[PDB]
Amino acid sequence: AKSKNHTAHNQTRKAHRNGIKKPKTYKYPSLKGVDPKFRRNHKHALHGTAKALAAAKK
Amino acid sequence: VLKKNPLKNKQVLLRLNPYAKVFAAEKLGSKKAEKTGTKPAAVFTETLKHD
Amino acid sequence: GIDHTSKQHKRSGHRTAPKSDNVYLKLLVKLYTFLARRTDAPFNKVVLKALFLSKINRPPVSVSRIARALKQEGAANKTVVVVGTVTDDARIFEFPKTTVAALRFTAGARAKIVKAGGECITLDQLAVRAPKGQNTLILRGPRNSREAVRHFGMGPHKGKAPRILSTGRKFERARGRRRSKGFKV
Amino acid sequence: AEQVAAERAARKAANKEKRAIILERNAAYQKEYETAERNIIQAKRDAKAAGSYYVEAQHKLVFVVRIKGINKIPPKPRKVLQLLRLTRINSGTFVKVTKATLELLKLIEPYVAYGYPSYSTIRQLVYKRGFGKINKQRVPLSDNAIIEANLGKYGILSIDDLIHEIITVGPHFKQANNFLWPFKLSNPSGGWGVPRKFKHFIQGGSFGNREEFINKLVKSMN
Amino acid sequence: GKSHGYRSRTRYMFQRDFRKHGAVHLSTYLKVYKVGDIVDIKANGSIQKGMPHKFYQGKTGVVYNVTKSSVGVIINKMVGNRYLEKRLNLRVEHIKHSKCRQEFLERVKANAAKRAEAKAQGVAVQLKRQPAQPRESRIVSTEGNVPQTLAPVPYETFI
Amino acid sequence: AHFKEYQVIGRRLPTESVPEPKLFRMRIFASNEVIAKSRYWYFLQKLHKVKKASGEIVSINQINEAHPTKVKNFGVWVRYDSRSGTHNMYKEIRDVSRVAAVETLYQDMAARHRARFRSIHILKVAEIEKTADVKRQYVKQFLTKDLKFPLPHRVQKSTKTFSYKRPSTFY
RNA sequence: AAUUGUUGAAAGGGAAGGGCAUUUGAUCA
RNA sequence: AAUACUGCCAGCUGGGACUGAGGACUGCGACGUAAGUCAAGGAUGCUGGCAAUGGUUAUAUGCCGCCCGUCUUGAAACA
RNA sequence: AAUAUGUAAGAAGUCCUUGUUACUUAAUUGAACGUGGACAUUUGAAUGAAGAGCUUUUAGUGGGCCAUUUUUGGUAAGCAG
RNA sequence: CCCUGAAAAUGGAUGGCGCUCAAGCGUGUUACCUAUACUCUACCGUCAGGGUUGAUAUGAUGCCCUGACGAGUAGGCAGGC
Repeated sequence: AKSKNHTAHNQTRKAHRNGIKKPKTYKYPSLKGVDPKFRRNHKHALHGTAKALAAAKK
Repeated sequence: VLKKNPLKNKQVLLRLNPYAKVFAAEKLGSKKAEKTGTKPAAVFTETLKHD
Repeated sequence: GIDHTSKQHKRSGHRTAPKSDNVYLKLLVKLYTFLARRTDAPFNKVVLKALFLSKINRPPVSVSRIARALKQEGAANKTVVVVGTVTDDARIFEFPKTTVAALRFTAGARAKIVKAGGECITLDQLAVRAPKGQNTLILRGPRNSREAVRHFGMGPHKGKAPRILSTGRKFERARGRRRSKGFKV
Repeated sequence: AEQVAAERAARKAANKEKRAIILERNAAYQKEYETAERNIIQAKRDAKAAGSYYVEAQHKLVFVVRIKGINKIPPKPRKVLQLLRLTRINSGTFVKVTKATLELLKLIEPYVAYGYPSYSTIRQLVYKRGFGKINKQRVPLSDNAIIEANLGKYGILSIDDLIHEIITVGPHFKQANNFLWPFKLSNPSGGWGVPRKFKHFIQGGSFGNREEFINKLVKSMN
Repeated sequence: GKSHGYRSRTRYMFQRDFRKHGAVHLSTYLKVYKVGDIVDIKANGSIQKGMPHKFYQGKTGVVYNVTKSSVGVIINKMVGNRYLEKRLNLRVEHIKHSKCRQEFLERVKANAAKRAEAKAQGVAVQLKRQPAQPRESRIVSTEGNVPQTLAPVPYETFI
Repeated sequence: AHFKEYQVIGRRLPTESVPEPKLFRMRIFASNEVIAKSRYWYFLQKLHKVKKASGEIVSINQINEAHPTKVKNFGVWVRYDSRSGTHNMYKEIRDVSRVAAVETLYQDMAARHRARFRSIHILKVAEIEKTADVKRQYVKQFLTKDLKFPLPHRVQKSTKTFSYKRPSTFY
């Protein structure tokens, strides 16, 4: 009793019933996979500029 | 409550287009053009019948 | 026929009129519907829409949260509006004078406001004093802080609170959570 | 409470002023139309007389009607039809001629008939089956007040102004066309004139570009 | 059985062009890559380290990470009924700059220059592009260009 | 349909490299201007490297017969694609106008060789001004002096489905 | 109710039964 | 000059069929110098006949109409 | 080649000045994040959009077939793929 | 175009009757008939956009205005006997 193995029919219609959605983008992207040294120095620089801004403008 | 068709009801046509009265008065739908006469050039005349 | 580009006879997806059978709530909903229909202030429409929210969509607002909101610049002389229930927080010690309008008030929170020097009014009184919502500030509680939303969206490499009954050792801490017994999540 | 007469008189005065402006603008538009038509005719005459040929500018406006049902349609042509606002059979829309619009029409040519419209058929279409889109509703256009209210920001305030914007593509032609609901026409009164519609015009059918021949079909269907 | 590997069916894809084998020209290594730059991906057969997969050949992506000799590219891959982001690190060799973005910066600079110069007087800046509008009217003169009559040729049986 | 002669003059799109492109004129028998232009373009992109996207029509006009009330003999050279190959023919028609002659030729070919309008190509239409170069007997037989031929077996048309008298086919 | 006998009414050229509209017969506000 | 063909008329008019929804006024227009009128955000006036029309059922006529439920890509099946 | 296919066609942008870093550079030399400041008609190609985005739950489904075109096995098949 | 090639078993299929300057064959032009298709109108239901506590007067889940749509197995939801 053989049976049909594989077919791509109606798959495109099934995927298009719920429209294919582009990923939601944000102003600040994820910081994973980035160079650890760059991330550490970015953290230090961010702390420094936050402190400078707090000291300057209150 | 009901849509009346322009070009068949004169009241609605005049309401939509106030210029319709002037158009009808001046008979602008049948205007005689200027009686100007120009003759085609011999080149075009020969090209028309050139076989 | 029409080659429809969208679902036919589809509902708006929003809740019109409360699902509850609270007579007082329906009366308040009617009053705020009248306001939002015969006025132009978006505050009335926002309050009317929030009045239809469910219990899970209407989390309680604490007196500490009210004080934190009023601590903002220029918010001291404002009327707090909570569409729901206002609870009492024992972790705070100094409550400034204010005017909070909410549907239901916890006894402890009401006592705290009365002792501080404020008053507890209802939505009808708030509408009477400010028909257009002048000098008001709307407060909403944390909606994602419920314990039932942590389990939502569970999947590998997500860490989304697997649905369990008991907690401790040998309860979903074996293979599938450690690298020593195969794979980690 | 006796000020009703005062508001009535003020409303009448404002309406009369508005009608005066409408009449002046309509007269100007009619004069421009006559001048343009006569200028084209005499330009052709001088080109013929001076031993030359007058190459007319390509038409910038077309009318496209759907002559195919909503069944057995490939997905890309179906999407193009939806973007062109042709979801019912015997539905027509106006299209400004550009490269993008020409390539769009070349894709759904098998299911539509399009051609260059004339002022007379444009006016007849707008007068008879002219419907606007206000609050996502098909409100019929039986007065210039609605047109002015929904299009006064673009300088269009009357049905004649809308017709002018349709015939002559201008700065606000896109908004003028978007404001108008697609025209739902009926089957031709005198018939399609061909035994098989789903064949090209050169091949003897309604499918394909009809150029100036679209006017007769549009008036028969309207 | 069946074979679906990391380099399956890439015989004509991961292959150097005709008369273009050997080492790589010393220009790719001198290109500066920064975060946010849009680059294209084209695998090179000489270098087999950091080679991209078959799907990511010819795709265009933004740069999000900079390493010693590599950059990270974010590529939107369509799986099922959604687009998923893929952060893949590739060597400099199998990556080239995209000229569409450069044309965009050039158009932006010209856009700002025109916005300054034209608005110095304030008349019809028309900063937006337009498609190919239909041709206007024109007049052709048959002075030395008399139209020649053309007729279909008879069928011929040339061999 | 009722064929009409349209002469179309066209040219390539002007370029800065080659200003004032050459103009090509062709006469086509077609039902309408759209069909005439389509046939003009199709014939042009068979002898010259041109296309509709890389060209334009500078003129199109309708040719009317100079003397449509005079009976003429026309010789038409045609090339057509049959069920097996392409063949060239020369047919002689007798008609008062070129459009009528080519319509008769089209009907003749579609009825006798099963060639459709997509198959018949009009190579050339000419008028034989001397009644001595005609080489077809079916045309020569109608040029004889003092031509009198009767119409035997005349068939009448009745407006009623029943007739009370036996019909007669005299004439 | 299935089934059966009489009375009263209708139909019946190798089926009956139904729907779209009407004539005729019986009955009905 | 006329005529054939195409396109336009905010040119006129003859004949026939379907429809009468809405229910004191609200608006947009026209005529009328002005009263007032109108074919202008959905039909009224007059007159005639009866106090048969029409509802249910049976037969007849023109057309259409395969046996209910399940299995199945496929049922009415000689499943 | 055609068809099919990715990316860009802007305010999450561009430009001027200069604050931070434990990154880097011979070096205030580059990189990131910034503060202040300038550019709203025509916000940067056309068209469209009973609005778009996001979360929870779950019924049934996991034997298909046929039609145009491309095409495998087979001589062919209302054959299989 | 037609003819020989061209022979299968109950009695039968351009549906048949039948048709011969066809009612057969190719092409060209008009008129005519119709789908639950298209345009308008009347009614029902659904959805969307709104008005209506200035009342004696009640059902603001009530009333009214405008626009669009209405197929369907398994299955889901809602309103009702």
